[PDB]
Amino acid sequence: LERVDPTTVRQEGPWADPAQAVVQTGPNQYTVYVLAHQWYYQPNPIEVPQGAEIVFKITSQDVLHGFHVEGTNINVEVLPGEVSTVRYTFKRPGEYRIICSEICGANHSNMFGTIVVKE
Ligand code: CUA
Repeated sequence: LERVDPTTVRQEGPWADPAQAVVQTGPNQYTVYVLAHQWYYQPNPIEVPQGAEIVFKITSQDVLHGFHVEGTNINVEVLPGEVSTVRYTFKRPGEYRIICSEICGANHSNMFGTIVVKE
């Protein structure tokens, strides 16, 4: 179980700088640091190449959220203080919508993100 301090995730660690969310870890491997907030996803959009192995590292800076990418088998809870790891390879270029699968307050029904998969 990979744990982090939710009260400092925006000040230190790999979720602190949104511009550095996508890190290449291999020739066709990328780690993506996703930080869920009430009520939006950091970063937005997530930009990754087609056919690359993506390792999502997702955590929350406040409450329980969800991270479900439509058209995929990605569907995980996002707990404050814990890192959810999801591995996925996007076969087709285009845009994939992230939806929050866990009720998280007022703007839950509009908490959407975007993943743009480049050819
Ligand atoms: Cu985040 Cu519902």
